[PDB]
Amino acid sequence: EWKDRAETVIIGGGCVGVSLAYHLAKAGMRDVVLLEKSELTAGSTWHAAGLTTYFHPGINLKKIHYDSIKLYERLEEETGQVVGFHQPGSIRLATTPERVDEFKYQMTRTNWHATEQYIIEPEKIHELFPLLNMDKILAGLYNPGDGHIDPYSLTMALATGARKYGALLKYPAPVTSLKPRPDGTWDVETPQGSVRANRIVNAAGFWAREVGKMIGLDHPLIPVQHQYVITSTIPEVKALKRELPVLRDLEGSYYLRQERDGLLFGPYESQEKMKLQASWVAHGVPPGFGKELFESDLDRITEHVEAAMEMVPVLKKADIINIVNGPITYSPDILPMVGPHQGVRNYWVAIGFGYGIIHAGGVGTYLSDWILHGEPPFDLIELDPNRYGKWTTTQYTEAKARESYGFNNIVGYPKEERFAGRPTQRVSGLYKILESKCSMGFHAGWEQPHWFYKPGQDTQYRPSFRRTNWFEPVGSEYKQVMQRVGVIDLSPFGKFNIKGQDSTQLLDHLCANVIPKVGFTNISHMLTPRGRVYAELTVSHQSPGEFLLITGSGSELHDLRWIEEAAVRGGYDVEIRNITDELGVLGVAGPYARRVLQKLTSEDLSDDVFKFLQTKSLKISDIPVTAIRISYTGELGWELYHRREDSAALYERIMNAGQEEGIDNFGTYALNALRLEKAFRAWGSEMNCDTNPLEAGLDYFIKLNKPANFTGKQALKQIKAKGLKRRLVCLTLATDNVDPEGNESVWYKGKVIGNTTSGSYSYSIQKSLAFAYVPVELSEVGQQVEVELLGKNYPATIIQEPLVLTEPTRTRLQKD
Ligand SMILES: *Cc1cc2c(cc1C)nc1c(=O)[nH]c(=O)nc-1n2C[C@H](O)[C@H](O)[C@H](O)COP(=O)(O)OP(=O)(O)OC[C@H]1O[C@@H](n2cnc3c(N)ncnc32)[C@H](O)[C@@H]1O
Ligand SMILES: Nc1nc2c(c(=O)[nH]1)N[C@@H](CNc1ccc(C(=O)N[C@@H](CCC(=O)O)C(=O)O)cc1)CN2
Repeated sequence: EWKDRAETVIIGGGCVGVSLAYHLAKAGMRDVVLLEKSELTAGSTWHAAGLTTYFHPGINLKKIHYDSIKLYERLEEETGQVVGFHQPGSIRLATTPERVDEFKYQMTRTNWHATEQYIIEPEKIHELFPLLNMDKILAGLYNPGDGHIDPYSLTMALATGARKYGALLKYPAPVTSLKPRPDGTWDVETPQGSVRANRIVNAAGFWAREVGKMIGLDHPLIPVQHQYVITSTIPEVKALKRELPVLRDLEGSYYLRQERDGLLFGPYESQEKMKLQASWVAHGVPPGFGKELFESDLDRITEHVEAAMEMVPVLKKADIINIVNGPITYSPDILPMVGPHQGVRNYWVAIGFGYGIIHAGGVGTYLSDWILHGEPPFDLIELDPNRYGKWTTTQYTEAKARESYGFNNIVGYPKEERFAGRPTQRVSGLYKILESKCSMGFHAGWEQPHWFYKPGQDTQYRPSFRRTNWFEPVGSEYKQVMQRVGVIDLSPFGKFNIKGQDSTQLLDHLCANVIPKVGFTNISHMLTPRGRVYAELTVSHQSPGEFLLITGSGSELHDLRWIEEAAVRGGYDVEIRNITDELGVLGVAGPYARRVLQKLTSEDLSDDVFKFLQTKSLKISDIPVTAIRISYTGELGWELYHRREDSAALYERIMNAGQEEGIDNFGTYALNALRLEKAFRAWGSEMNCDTNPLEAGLDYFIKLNKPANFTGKQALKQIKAKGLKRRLVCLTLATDNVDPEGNESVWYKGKVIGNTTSGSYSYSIQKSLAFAYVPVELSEVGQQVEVELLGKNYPATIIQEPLVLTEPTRTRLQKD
């Protein structure tokens, strides 16, 4: 049994590779072929503790956990094969009041999902885990119906399923080489023979980086070491009739579960103490590594062993049977890379799983859907393989992975900041100047100003679930923009140059707005065939046939990949250049923006010559610039596109020329306060692959009646005719000392009916603003709802948008 032709080749037979093979086969894909080096489970999969919880600290990753567990419950019936899925429930423990607040944070984030999750009192915790030291226990975060599974049995069951639905699993059959073909397909080489695949999928665990390099890519992955300790039989544990639920001791930084009639616990030790396989990056994985472990090192986890011994006293007397030290393939931010890869044809990845056992199931069905449908079934850009780039070096990867390990169980605050591996090489000379004058935020390698320091006010990273040290400074920056004139570093924007004969036709088919006339810029959306908002851009028509597309920092390669695929798919004759790192951008915005800038250029910046949304090349003080009259602040302003090496000089000259006007800096936190007042939607919060543009309120940018048949046009017609079920609305609410940031539950009459997507304090009205999705019948202006913030429901009112009109809209009523 050998197939030389395959629809999809999956490289790697860990839980992830097998799960995917199963889903694709079951979903009806013919000639699915999986190639495994040695045997199924030979990588990290066989050694794992097998914890599978409904809990995730994120958002749509809850779906992945949800689908995994639901699958795992049904595999034994479906395949006729046991999986040893224990489901006593999981409890994360709170021993400080700040950790109780974290649970409240996580509850409002979880109440608008199907995932079942509660905060429980000590009494209840003690009932479920009677061997727990209750001295310090304040609360538990409890997910009933989950637990842990046997990684081997799971993978074996998934393999029988895959085989039952038509998949072919070959091993030993290592992939030794990979050659792309001009038609976009692949020749795959193994010792057993050649497969010509329409697409290939990397699922090769801690060999994923090596497989990537067969096709000239560098996957930012480093294998880390992780240990758990298995205890001998304990009388008090054997005596119990029901299994103990899975714990996490957050302050002690270890997970703990029942294993037979003993216990099993695995620490996440300090980032200073953890160990990883730097040698395996430099030299690759030792060949003949497989089905094997590293030497135990109890000494480096002692601090956490002791915290466990005191928290579960019974450990004190138990003996240790075994210690499992093995490798996990980490990416820098601890999350995997799951999706199709930019800059090559028909290569997909499902790699770098810190938590592969829990993610395998959901990721299989997710990737299957994306592969079969040409768009993801829900948004998981947080796992986009191309959120990383050239900046994500081996040195950055190593240091960030180390930090992500040691940070496994720290308190997760909103607006969290991490400093390992920073700054990357992805900076301009402007970084040296402004680093001491603000809190720099991390954005795909860039250092971007969040908020600026004020004399006689605390500057330090001071994270909180409530308002903190940046609150008043952000208010001043807000004033700065409304009253005077602010300067902001917008350099992180993804920037693409499109030209060639079919430039216009390509864009007209990609985007749902009309293509602007030369000299003009407009806001435009790339929709998926289902009519989901894959991206929000601005399109500048700079010279005939030649365009500049701008998108958010987090959307750079994500968007480029989509655009490049449409170009190749439709045989479009174009040249596409990623110029993200060649150019810097400065936003100058506020009433005195024209005044200040005019001083520095012979170009006429009067409202007469330079209309809103025009784009023009000029010089700002002998520095060449492409200036667009636009601002996501909604106030009068320009964005100044220039060479990266000119950012420092340009900035200097602008701040100098704005002396009179009391020019100053502003950052992204303030920007968010401004755009929200103007009712501007942000991609990733108000819309993404989970939303169509009509429910999100982007009607103004969607031209259904333009001749060209743009992607998603028909789905939109059909959606509109059917009538909307929900609508994005803008909410106001008085709060004590906490602002919505998005992802919070919206309640009405004792039931959750929707969620906030983003938020901010509005300094103009002295109330919190938020965007939220609610059912159409409750989307009327004036409607009262409640927003759940940090354990309290605050009443909220839907308001007429926008709260504040944009400067161009204000200027237009002056005449009228
Ligand atoms: C070490 C560890 C990991 C772990 C854990 C406890 C320990 C001590 N506890 C976990 C837990 O409680 N919950 C959880 O979700 N995960 C846990 N882990 C991590 C888990 O083991 C990994 O995340 C997961 O196993 C990764 O699975 P994946 O399918 O992504 O990768 P793999 O199992 O390593 O499989 C890779 C396979 O690919 C084959 N391979 C390699 N190169 C090739 C080529 N060239 N051609 C074909 N096949 C190839 C390997 O042989 C391997 O089988
Ligand atoms: N370059 C540029 N491109 C961008 C952003 C930017 O920050 N600047 N930011 C991202 C966010 N999206 C928008 C959305 C709307 C506007 C905007 O300005 N809206 C005006 C004008 C719309 C119109 O009438 O054409 C309004 O009043 O609604 C700006 C960026 C995407 N690309």
